[PDB]
Amino acid sequence: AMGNKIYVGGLPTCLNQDQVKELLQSFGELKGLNLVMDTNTNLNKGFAFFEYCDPSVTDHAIAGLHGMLLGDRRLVVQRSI
Repeated sequence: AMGNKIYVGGLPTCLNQDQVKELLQSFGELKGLNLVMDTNTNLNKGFAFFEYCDPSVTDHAIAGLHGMLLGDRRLVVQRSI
């Protein structure tokens, strides 16, 4: 039982996953980030899926990360579907 994948539905198309990953890593060590991108435009779909190195960070991360990002743009963070 090692599956604590997180969903962020607040990806700005103005930035790349490298930017968001760094924001996600603010809560803990990132183990993997899947930015769902539109291969036609090379832009983000507006959401991504990630997971920390530690499974316990997940619950702690969502708690603060849900609604955290500079400006009007924000991250909708929750357990991934």
